Amino acid sequence: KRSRKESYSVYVYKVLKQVHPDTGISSKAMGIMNSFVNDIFERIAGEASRLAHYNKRSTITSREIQTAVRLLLPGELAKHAVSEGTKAVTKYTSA
Amino acid sequence: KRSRKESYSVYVYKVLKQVHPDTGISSKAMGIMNSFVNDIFERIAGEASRLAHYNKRSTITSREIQTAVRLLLPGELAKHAVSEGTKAVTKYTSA
Amino acid sequence: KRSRKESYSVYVYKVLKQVHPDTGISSKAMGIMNSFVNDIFERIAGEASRLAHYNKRSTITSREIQTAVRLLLPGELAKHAVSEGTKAVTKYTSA
Amino acid sequence: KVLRDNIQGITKPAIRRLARRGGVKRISGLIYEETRGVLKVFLENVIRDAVTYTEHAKRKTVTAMDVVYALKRQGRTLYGFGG
Amino acid sequence: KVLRDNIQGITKPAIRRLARRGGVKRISGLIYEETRGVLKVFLENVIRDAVTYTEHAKRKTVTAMDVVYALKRQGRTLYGFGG
Amino acid sequence: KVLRDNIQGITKPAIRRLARRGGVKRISGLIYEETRGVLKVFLENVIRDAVTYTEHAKRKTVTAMDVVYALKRQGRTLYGFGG
Amino acid sequence: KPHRYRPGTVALREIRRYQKSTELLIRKLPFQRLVREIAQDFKTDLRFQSSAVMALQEASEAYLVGLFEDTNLAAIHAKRVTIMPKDIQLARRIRGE
Amino acid sequence: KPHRYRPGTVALREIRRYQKSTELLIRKLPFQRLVREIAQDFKTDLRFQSSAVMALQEASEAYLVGLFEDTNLAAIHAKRVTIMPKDIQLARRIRGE
Amino acid sequence: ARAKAKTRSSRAGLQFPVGRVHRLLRKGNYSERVGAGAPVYLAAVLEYLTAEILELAGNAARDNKKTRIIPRHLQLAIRNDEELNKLLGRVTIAQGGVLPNIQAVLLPK
Amino acid sequence: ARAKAKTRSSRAGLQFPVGRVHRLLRKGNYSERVGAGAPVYLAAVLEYLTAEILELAGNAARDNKKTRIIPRHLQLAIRNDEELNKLLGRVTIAQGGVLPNIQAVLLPK
DNA sequence: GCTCTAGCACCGCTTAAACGCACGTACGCGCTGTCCCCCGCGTTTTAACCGCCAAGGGGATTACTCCCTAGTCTCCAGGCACG
DNA sequence: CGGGGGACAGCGCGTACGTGCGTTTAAGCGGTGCTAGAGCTGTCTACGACCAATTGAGCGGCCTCGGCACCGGGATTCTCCAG
Repeated sequence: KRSRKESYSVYVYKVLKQVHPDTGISSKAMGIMNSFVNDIFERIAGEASRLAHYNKRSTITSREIQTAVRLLLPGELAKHAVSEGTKAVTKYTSA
Repeated sequence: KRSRKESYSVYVYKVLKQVHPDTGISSKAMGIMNSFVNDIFERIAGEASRLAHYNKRSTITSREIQTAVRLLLPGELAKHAVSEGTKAVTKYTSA
Repeated sequence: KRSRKESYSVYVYKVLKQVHPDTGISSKAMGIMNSFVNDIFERIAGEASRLAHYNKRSTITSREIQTAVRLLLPGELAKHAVSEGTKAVTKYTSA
Repeated sequence: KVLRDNIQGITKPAIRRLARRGGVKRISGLIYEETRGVLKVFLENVIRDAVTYTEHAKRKTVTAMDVVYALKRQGRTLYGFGG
Repeated sequence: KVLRDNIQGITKPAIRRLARRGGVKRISGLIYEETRGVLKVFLENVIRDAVTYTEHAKRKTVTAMDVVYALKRQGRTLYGFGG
Repeated sequence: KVLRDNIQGITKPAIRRLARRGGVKRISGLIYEETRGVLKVFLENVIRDAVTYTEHAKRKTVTAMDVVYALKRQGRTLYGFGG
Repeated sequence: KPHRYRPGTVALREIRRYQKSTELLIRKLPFQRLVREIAQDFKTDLRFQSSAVMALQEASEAYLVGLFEDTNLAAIHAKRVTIMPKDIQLARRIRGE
Repeated sequence: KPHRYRPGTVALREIRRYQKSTELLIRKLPFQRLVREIAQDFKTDLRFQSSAVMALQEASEAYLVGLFEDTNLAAIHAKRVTIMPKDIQLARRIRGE
Repeated sequence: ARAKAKTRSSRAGLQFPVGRVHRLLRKGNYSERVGAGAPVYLAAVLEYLTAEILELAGNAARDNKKTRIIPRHLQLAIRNDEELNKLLGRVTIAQGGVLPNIQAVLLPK
Repeated sequence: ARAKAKTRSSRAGLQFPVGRVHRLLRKGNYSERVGAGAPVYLAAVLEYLTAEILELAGNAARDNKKTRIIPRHLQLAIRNDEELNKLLGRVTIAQGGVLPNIQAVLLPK
């Protein structure tokens, strides 16, 4: 065997099985999705680091990413993202 | 001495504050939402009972209401509801 | 009782007197130099951090920031900066 | 295999007999296409209900039982085939 | 307290002087409206970002430091105000 | 071993196919050598960076991972080979 | 007849004078009040130091003027000396907004 | 008389075909020869992964179609349809290099 | 000695009560057995319905610049949507009035 | 006597890992300390974006009567959407091509 | 929780900015001619693509062992506050 | 090779800001009081980070069949032509 090259494989297939049970996935489209998740995670993490340095904060919690989503993602997607992220953090607090 | 009359108070208040934190409530509107949720509940419940009679199943599962919501609820509203319930029941079986 | 603000004040003034002993300096130009030093320092630091990320290096080395100088600093100033940095580390390790 | 037009199989003279049942004595040409259209709309609703029954029945052949069930749900209850 | 329409406070000759720094010889009368519009768009973006910075910091007064942070984010880095 | 002229290896009808992908209907005759030049200049802009990562990695073989990194440094991030 | 120049000569003097000029091109008070207008458009009771107003000022002439070099490069591309709005939104589209 | 399509009709058919198409528009081996040549200009005897050649290919053609989209906007700006070197120079100068 | 109490709504991540709807389906007397996914499915459906209509009502309240929702806002919210119109064609709204609906011939000129 | 290993993503009710996202935040070197809301929030926004773009991808594939998703469908899906385009203006999709965006005067009359 | 300081609020002169009208000149552009230049298609060549086979450079991995680097205690000295 | 489409300049034609100059007014310039909150200081507690263990989902590899790649024939559409 070889070393594991970590990816977002099973996650993209299960979210597709949630949203469209019948359609299939190509390897090229899956690579596109991997690079998309890499890009968006990199953008949000970098801007979270920027707000950490900017407010002289060593701490990055959901509030700074809510700040960053309000920064980067425009408008409709921003408030949508804040909505399901708030639901997610509330179910996290309720475990 | 008073007997308590049950309603849908705190649930409609919480879901409004989850969708609009800065929008208030009047009590007559609150009665309208009480009557709405009661009306749609009895519609789905009666249709489910008729399906259970109709396929001679002695039970109402998630699949009966899945059938019933393409019966009564239209289209995109129904498919969004099916998706919401599907993710809800997967979270329920995961918990 | 006020708080100390960290700046590049006498350092830029010293190198100014080294390159032009007879000239003066304004505070607005000093803000320009301070923001310039901060911005170029941040650009080099960001590209060095990304380079350390790409080649799985958990430390920042002079070789990879030299790489970063080839990246961000263009053309002939790049090789001048290479000469300056190699000369500087030469008389630094000889010190 | 697939079929692309059997809406016109409910023909113009057939729509004429159907409106002759309703008592309609003069029918312009513009009515017929909209009648097949609303025929498609109603039967589309009914067969949506029916296939939703049928898929819920875990079967592959439609019976008249779920047909009269869907006509009950839509509000045009049919006599003759219940039970 | 509240204002409605101060956007013409950036006057037309101010826009003319701006375009003279931008080296525009002839400025049409149609131009000033979309210059005000794009200036509204750009400031709407920048002040949205800056308000988000300040509301993150739990303050009620916008600093120029947060302004130059917003100019770092959007890609118009500005020198000379303590960035 | 050494190669001197492969900028002409990117043929003129291949540039025509690219411009049809760019939606160009009519292409001047002087365009093609300029497109060769600007693609050429873009290849120095990309490949000096890519070689710079490669020589940082103490390697000799160009990898697509460093190609992705070089393209995202210039803000032309390429999906489809990262990770 | 009184003294009067041909069209463009005073425009050239204006261009030369304000490329030479370093001082501010726009008025201070309506700019600050417009900043306040956008501020209470988003969150009420928001305050600004004069330095922040200067910073948004500097950003405004930087952004607008940069759009004008892009715009008159578009205008000289179109063989014209008079600019039109389509130059501005086409320039904004090429910039990648 | 053999049938002949009008000038531009086959051009529009090529446009529709190639917008519908997703495949590569460059012969891959002369592209690989060119990228090895220009790599040899900066560092001698470098080696290329075939996937790396494909990545340089797709990034290059994406850059080219972005530039050509910009020059189409420049050409329709100039009341013309034949794209010119001045359009390409304009697009590059607007994009900031 | 006992597990800590967790509501089924928190297990499903819903804030309509799963247990209340389960009770009201038991005592609504619709079947002698009810599958466990049925009431949480129905509560999620009503959650989507109420969330949709409270988006609409809050947006309408902002459009008439009033802070609190009123049945007039609700009646605008339902009647300005097509599928909610089919869902509630035969529904009377108290103090909601009627949607602003003027026919084209009623206008002058 | 340890508790059963139950997943933080299901604690979020989500599928993108709290674990992997938290690990790449810690080892991506963005801050000294990272709050617990950070990876769940960011996994949530990635799952929202992923669900939205695969919705548009599935609709694009069924529009082209095809079953398996292809980067042509992905690229089509991205530049039908204005806010996705504003999000991903400077990003190029592998093998995606260009969506048909044909300017009007160069079309024949 | 405190405090203190510059922004907010309010006040009073001063013509520069604005603005608006009017004369004037240049500005864009359509028609149409005119010239010209590249696309469409046919034909011919040729290496691209395929597909098939040998070989070895180095990418990547594992191990080793040593270079190095943050941290901390502490000390002192030059940059910042202040004038 | 052939050809039609494109580009663009001259002439003209209507046009629209540029600019000169008087007016207004409100920005610009100098002045005063207060407090919002900006910012600094003390408490502490919420909170997050790290480590042994352990497991359980996630990934490397393989195989299958059927959606899709490859193949073939008539229609419809686009376009062009001729009526």
